[PDB]
Amino acid sequence: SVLTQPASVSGSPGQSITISCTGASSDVGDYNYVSWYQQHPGKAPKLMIYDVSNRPSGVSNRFSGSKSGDTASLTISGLQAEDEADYYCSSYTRSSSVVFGGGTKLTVLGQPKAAPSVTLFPPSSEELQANKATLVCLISDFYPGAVTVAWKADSSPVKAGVETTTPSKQSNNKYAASSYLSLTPEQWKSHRSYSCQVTHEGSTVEKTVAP
Amino acid sequence: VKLAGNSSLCPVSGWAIYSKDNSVRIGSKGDVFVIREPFISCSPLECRTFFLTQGALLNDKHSNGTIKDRSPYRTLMSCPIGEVPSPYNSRFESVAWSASACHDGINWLTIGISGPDSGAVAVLKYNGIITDTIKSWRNNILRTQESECACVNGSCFTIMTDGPSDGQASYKIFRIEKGKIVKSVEMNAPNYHYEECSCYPDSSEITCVCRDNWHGSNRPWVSFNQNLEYQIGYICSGVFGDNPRPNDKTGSCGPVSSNGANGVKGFSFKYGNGVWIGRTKSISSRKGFEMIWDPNGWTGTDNKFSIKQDIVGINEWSGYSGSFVQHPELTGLDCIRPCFWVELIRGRPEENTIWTSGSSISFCGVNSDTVGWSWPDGAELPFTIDK
Ligand SMILES: [Ca+2]
Ligand SMILES: [Ca+2]
Repeated sequence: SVLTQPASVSGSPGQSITISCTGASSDVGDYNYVSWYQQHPGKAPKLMIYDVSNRPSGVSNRFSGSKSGDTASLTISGLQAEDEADYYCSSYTRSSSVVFGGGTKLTVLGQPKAAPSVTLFPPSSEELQANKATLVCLISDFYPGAVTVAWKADSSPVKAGVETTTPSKQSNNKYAASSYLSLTPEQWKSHRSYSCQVTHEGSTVEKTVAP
Repeated sequence: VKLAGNSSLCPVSGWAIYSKDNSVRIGSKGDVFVIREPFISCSPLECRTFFLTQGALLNDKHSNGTIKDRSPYRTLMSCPIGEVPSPYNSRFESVAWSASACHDGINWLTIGISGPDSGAVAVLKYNGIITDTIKSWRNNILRTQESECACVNGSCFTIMTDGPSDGQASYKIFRIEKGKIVKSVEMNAPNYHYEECSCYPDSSEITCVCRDNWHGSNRPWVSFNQNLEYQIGYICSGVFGDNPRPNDKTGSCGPVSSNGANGVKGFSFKYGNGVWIGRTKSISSRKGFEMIWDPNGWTGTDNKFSIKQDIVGINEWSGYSGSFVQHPELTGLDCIRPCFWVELIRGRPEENTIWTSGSSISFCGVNSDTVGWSWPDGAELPFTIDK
C-alpha cells in the first residue's frame, strides 16, 4: 500500500491550506490509525495529527485533520512563516504496518525576489603545476533556492566535467549553490575564455575568466 | 449418572465469596506454578480449579519472560478449589497454551490446544484418555474459552476461534459426547468477534458471553441448543462490560466501536431481559471488579442499573473472569446455580517484574444477604527473583 501526497503546496500568510493524503482507508471493520508529521530542515519529524481528528498537547489548534473515503486531509489555518516545512502522512494497516507518504513541501509565499551574486575563479598556478585544472563558480544570495548552471568556452556550450551542487538555505533565509568544471591544463589555456552562466527566474547573470 | 441440565438458572440477588487461593502470596516462599487463565469447573461431587501453567515456579529463573502466552512448556493442570497450584497437589490434564474443561456427569472432559500457531491442534480427553483431535482450520492461532464448557443431557459444548485477533475471524460451536466431536457449525457472524467465551447451560440450552477483541467494548453473545441452531447478538446495555471500554453511555445491540479494540475475557448471566454483569472498575487498565444487575440490560440500551456489588477495589489488579455453574446433581437444589471466578493478574506488563502470574477468587450466587468488599491478590511485588 502507498500513500500519495502532493509534491508541493504553496500559500500566503493568512491563507489557509489543505494537504491531502490519498492512500489507506481500507479494511472496513478495521480502524483508522492515521497520523501527520511536520519536519523542518535538519530536525526530527514532529507529530502534529494522529487518530485522524486528534491533536496532541502543544500543537497549535490551527492544524486539523479529516478523512473522507480513501483520502485524508491536513488543514492548516492562518498560515505563518514558521509553517514552511515538509509534511508527511502515515497509516497503520494489517497488510503494511505503517506507510509514510511521499511528502509535501509547504512554501509560504510573499517573500521578495533576489538575484544571485556569482563569483568565478580561474584555476590556480599551483593547481596547473599539478597538471590539473578546476573552475569554481559560486552562487550566493538568491531567493528562492531554484537555479540552473551552464558552462561555456568561447560561446560553445560544454557538458564534460560539470559537478553542480543542490541549493542550500543560508543563515539569512536565502540559498546558495556551487558548480565545478574540471579541465586538463591544455583545455584551459588553449581556449580564449571560460564563462559560468547562472540563470535564476529567467534572469541570467554571467561571469567570465581567461588565462 | 449423566448431568441432565434441564433446569433454569436460579434467580440471584447477590454474590457470596466461595474461594480464595492466595497463590502469588504463598508463591513467594512455597513451590507454586506460574499460572495464567485459571477457571473453575464442577463435577456432581466436587469442584476443581483448572489453569494453564508455564512449566515453571514462582521466584525461579525459569519464570523469566513468562508474558508469552504460547510455549511448548505450558500445560493444563487442575487442583482442588482454594488450594495453591503447586506441583505437589496439582493433577495433570493436557499439554496446552489454551484450554477448556467440563464434566458431563461421569468423567472429566479436557480440551488442550498446543502446536505451532499455523497448525495448532486441540487434544480432547475423556477420563484422561485421548478421544478426539481437531486441527486449526484457518492457520491463525486456534483458541478456546479458557473457562469451563457446558454439558447438557450428556453432551458438552464449547466455542473455538481461528483467525485474526484484530479483525474478522472464524468461530465454531462444537458438541462433544464422551470426548468425541459429534457435530460442529461455523457461525455466520459478519462484523462480530468472538474470543474466550464464558458458556453456561440454561434450561436445556447454552448461552455464551464472549469477548470482542476486534471492535467491541460491549460483550458479544451466542446461544444454541443441542442441534447447534444458534442466535447471535451483543449485550445491549449501556453498562459496558469489556475492558477497555468507554464511560457508561447509550449502548447498542451491535458492537460498540468506541474503545472497541482489544478487551478482556468476561462473563454475564442473562435473566429474561436482565443481566448480571461482571466487569473491571477501571475503564483503561485491568483494575478492580464489580457485579452489576441491570434489570433491562440484555435488550435495552440505557445506562441505568439497580444493583452494584464491589468485588475488588478499583486500585488493585484484576484480570480474566469467567462463569461456572453448580448443577442440581451437585447442590441438591431444583435449579442450576450460577457462580463466577476472577483472575488477579500480577507482574508484567503493569509491574516491574520478570514474570506474570495470577491468583483467583470465586463467588457463588445466593438469594440471601451479601456484602461488597475488596479481596485482592495481596502479593508484595517485586519478588526476590526480580532484583
Ligand atoms: Ca474489546
Ligand atoms: Ca438499564
